[PDB]
Amino acid sequence: KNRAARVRVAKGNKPVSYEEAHAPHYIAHRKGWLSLHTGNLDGEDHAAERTLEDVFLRKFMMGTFPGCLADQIVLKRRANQVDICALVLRQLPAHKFYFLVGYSETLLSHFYKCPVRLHLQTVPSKVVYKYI
Amino acid sequence: NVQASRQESYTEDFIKKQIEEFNIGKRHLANMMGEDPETFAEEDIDRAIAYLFPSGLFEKRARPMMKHPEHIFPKQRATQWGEDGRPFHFLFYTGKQSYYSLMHDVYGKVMQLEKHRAESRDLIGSRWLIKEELEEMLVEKLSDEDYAQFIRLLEKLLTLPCGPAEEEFVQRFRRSVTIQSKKQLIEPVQYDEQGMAFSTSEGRRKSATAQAVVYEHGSGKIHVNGVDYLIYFPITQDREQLMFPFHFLDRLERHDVTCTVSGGGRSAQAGAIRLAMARALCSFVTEDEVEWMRQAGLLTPDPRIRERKKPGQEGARRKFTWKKR
Amino acid sequence: ATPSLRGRLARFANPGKPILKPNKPLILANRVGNRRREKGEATCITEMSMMMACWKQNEFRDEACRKEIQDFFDCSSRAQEARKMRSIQESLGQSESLSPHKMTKLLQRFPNKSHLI
Amino acid sequence: SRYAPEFREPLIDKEYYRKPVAELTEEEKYDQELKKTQFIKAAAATETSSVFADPVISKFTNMMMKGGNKVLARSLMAQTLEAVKRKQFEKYRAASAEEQATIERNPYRIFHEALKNCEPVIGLVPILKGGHFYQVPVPLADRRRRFLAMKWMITECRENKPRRTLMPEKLSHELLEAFHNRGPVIKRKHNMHKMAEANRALAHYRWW
Amino acid sequence: TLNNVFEPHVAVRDAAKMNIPTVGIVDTNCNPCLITYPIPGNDDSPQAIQLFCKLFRTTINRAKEKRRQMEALHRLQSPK
RNA sequence: AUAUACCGCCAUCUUCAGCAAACCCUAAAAAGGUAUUAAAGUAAGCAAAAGAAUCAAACAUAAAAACGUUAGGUCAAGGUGUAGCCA
RNA sequence: UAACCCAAACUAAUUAUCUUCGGCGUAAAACGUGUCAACUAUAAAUAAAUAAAUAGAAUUAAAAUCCAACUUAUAUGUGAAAAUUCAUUGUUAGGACCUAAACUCAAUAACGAAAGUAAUUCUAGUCAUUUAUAAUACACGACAGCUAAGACCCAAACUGGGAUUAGAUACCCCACUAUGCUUAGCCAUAAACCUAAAUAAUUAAUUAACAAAACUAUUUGCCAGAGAACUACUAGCCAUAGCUUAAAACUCAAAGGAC
Ligand SMILES: [K+]
Ligand SMILES: [Mg+2]
Ligand SMILES: [Mg+2]
Ligand SMILES: [Mg+2]
Ligand SMILES: [Mg+2]
Ligand SMILES: [Mg+2]
Ligand SMILES: [Mg+2]
Ligand SMILES: [Mg+2]
Ligand SMILES: [Mg+2]
Ligand SMILES: [Mg+2]
Ligand SMILES: [Mg+2]
Ligand SMILES: [Mg+2]
Ligand SMILES: [Mg+2]
Ligand SMILES: [Mg+2]
Ligand SMILES: [Mg+2]
Ligand SMILES: [Mg+2]
Ligand SMILES: [Mg+2]
Ligand SMILES: [Mg+2]
Ligand SMILES: [Mg+2]
Ligand SMILES: [Mg+2]
Ligand SMILES: [Mg+2]
Ligand SMILES: [Mg+2]
Repeated sequence: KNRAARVRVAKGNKPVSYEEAHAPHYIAHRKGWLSLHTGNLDGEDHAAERTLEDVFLRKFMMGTFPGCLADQIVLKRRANQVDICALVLRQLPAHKFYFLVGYSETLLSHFYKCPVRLHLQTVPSKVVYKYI
Repeated sequence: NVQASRQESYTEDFIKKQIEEFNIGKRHLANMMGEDPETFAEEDIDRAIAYLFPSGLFEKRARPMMKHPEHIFPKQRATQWGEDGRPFHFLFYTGKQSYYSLMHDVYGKVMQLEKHRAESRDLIGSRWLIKEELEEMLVEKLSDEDYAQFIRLLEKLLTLPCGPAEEEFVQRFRRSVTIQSKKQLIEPVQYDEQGMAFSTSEGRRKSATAQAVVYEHGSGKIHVNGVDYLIYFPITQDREQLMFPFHFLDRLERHDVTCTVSGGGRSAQAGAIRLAMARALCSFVTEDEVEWMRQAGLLTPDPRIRERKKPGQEGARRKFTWKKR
Repeated sequence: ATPSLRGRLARFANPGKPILKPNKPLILANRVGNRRREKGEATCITEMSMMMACWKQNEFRDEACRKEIQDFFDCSSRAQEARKMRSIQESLGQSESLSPHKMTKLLQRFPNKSHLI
Repeated sequence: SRYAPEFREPLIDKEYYRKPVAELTEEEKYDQELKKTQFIKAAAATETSSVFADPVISKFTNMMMKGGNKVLARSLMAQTLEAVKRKQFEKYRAASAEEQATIERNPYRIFHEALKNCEPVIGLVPILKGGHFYQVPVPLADRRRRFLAMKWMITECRENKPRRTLMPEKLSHELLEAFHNRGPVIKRKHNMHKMAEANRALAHYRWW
Repeated sequence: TLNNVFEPHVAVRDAAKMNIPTVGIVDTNCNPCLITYPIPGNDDSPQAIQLFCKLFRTTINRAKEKRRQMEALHRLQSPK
């Protein structure tokens, strides 16, 4: 049996998001890609360096916004600009988000030497695609 | 111990609001695309959403959509009883009020025809509606046994003398079979600078592709890639494959063909030319002959192509030796 | 006439010793048993022997037994069609009688009841 | 298969399509009208309306082919037919007028009648009686009877020949010696019949 | 009151479980014990069933008509 | 050190047709619950199906394949419970 | 460590206090069968004439066996073989024998207390006590077995030979005896079970399961966890490796019935 990235069935009480519900074979069919860069296109270089930055950028955002992430973040690279689009729960006060945005942007712009912007869409609570 | 989200049944006020938001959506989408709201249509909407939200997901159900609420929201079956609680339909307690209400009518029709007392093929090339289509008409779910019984009752109605009312009735449950035109698409007949008539058609066998240019008048001179056919095809079986189209129609030595085949091997290239010549020669033969070609295999593309190899297997079907135990 | 079943079983009514000792209760079931398969008989066995008989005399040379060889084909050719025609038609028709499946469904439309309703 | 089960095998008989409509039996006439609404498999690369195409020889060629080498197998068959035609012309020219009449110089007619002679009519088969297998004489079917004649020919020539002889020279000499019913392949047919004779006792075990 | 296998209709027992009264036509082979208002009579003949169907239809229509008239008379008195 | 504490990622049955939740019925129920000319079963979820992929079409091939079975495989991909070494 | 119970007591060992109106188709239990007493109950005055009860005598159709005539070269036997046999084998409208057993009828259900009993014929013969209820008495009691004398077609423990198997003191093959039969006597045992005592009712006021529906009264018999135990000891007996009668020590926390 295949165990890869499959949220298995319980007794109908496990909420799962759209991203979690779909197994790997639905990638490019029902669900898209969380990161969009040009490094895996044919005749393009620096796939390894873009992929390592993604791993870190995801671990950074989880720790910097602990318990405030409704879904996995979406990374969008255009030219040298990096754009982070994160669904965040409305747990923290509003002013705290302004602090963490200023901090996380400046810190990641001086770490990778690129302009990095954070885009936050706040949800009242996690969106449930289906109960499995 | 059931704790899952219940069906979010859509009330009429809900769908009514979903139609006001959609109507305001169209006016905004029109203003974005610079079009006139009055004439903006469903077709323009689908094109606009595809431009503004490019998605390359293979399944099109998973792509962005701004459709009318009627298309997306399933028709809610209306309440079957009123405020006092009395069901609206006398067959409510059967559990299949619409299936049995229809079977009640057809059984009553049969009785009047049998009591009251020509060719029955008033409609031809038609089929009985499939179970899925019937379910939609009744707005309920049926079993296979329910479908089988409904058809038998409808057949009995046709057997009996039928007035025009019955013919219209049974018509509702007969779907016009869109029998496809399994006939050749004859090519046009162009004219060269010399003024001679000629037709062209493509052919594909395995990975080979050919583009023949048959001429209406000729002495049987076939040139493949600017070479003769005896030179290009040193094997007899490959030449016989080029002979099959003309020999069949007794048209040997009456046409001049110019071929251009690229790709594949010797046998795959002869086969591709055979199909290309058969399809080009259609314009210079009678329709009865074209059917004679189609029914002899000359006009069908061969779908047999090399099958991908499988991981964990020696070949497409060949397996690794099951090791001795 | 069905044999008598009065004073056979061992019961408090019966004064004498029992006659019948059924393995199972004597109550008609609502089904019939699945009829055990029946096979046919060899066809053209006589014609095969005739062909083989001629070979033995003529050192298994088909030149001598040309006529007999053609009779063997003739019988086989007839039987070949007969088995084809009879399986396609007679078996499908089931006109003469009901099968175990068809019989049981009729026996269930008017089932035997050994219990009060 | 890449052909859906609704596809029909092609009919590549030139005369059939050009026959007058009245000459066709209504059963044949019915199929033509039905086929107008059906799908037709493409003809094979070896399927042609040629007047020189013989299915029996085309099948015999495929049974000699090794590893998809159709050119070599077809070449060997062409050399065989030629080797038989050249062997009969020599005999015909070197024969009296009376003898010349009997001599057959058609290689296609020597090939067909040679194979038919080798065909075995009855061969032993394993049949199950009482959960046990017995070797009972059985009537061989048409396809199995034809296959056995060709297989026995291609196997005598392939194996039981000198090292320096070639297949067109062993096959020609075997088709000709089976056109007169005096060859090794005929002896193999006489063994299959001889063995069935010994086991005739178990003939009635057959249930068809 | 019997199904097509000559057994009591399932709704006879299930209607008693729900405490629903039952008016049933019972013949000499049926079980009237659970029928609230048994009507002994022939259930097979078309003339018997047609008579019973007519009686239940005329009875029900009369009762519904009487209710309309009773409501009109009493309602009219309220203004009058 | 322990895969006989596990995660992770798989094998096998298997391209097998089931699985589990909420109910309902039984002269009591350990359990069982189908008959279509229908006799106590019902209506949702997962799997199958459908759909998508191999860039017309079909077919085919891939992929997919629930709950379980084998304390199946892997502490040596990485991580980790408990125990152990720390000149 | 804390809690809980009892408390000038508390725990352990020992002993004692609680005792039949229940059961007997399958869980323990209806005696192999019948008859005669005294009680305890019961209340009617019938029965019998029955197709295979029982005993005796006579009888015989089929199939065997023996002798004889003629006669294949083999006969016999198995899943396959071997062994065995040619003093055989097949036929006999030929002779003798009268050993043993009773096809069809029997899809019948009779008789008898039970055991048991069905080839034919004849003789003898079952029968009335209101009913239930009996041993320490009397009379019976399949099959096997014992004693003496006979019978002997066939079958057949044992035994010998052949085969199978790792072995085969077996299952299969061949030969043959005790024995099955008769005449007396003995033995007294069976899953002697229709696992249901007999008699008179009743069929509603009534499903532990399964089996062959439930259930009342009467009288006797029997049962009281399993194993030890169809045993030990005792007494009776034609029984002597026997039958009936029938414990305890000791062991266990279950055994058992139905599903
Ligand atoms: K018994
Ligand atoms: Mg290969
Ligand atoms: Mg039994
Ligand atoms: Mg009735
Ligand atoms: Mg494991
Ligand atoms: Mg697999
Ligand atoms: Mg597709
Ligand atoms: Mg699928
Ligand atoms: Mg393990
Ligand atoms: Mg291991
Ligand atoms: Mg007992
Ligand atoms: Mg003799
Ligand atoms: Mg005699
Ligand atoms: Mg007398
Ligand atoms: Mg021995
Ligand atoms: Mg003796
Ligand atoms: Mg004796
Ligand atoms: Mg005893
Ligand atoms: Mg007895
Ligand atoms: Mg004893
Ligand atoms: Mg004793
Ligand atoms: Mg003693």
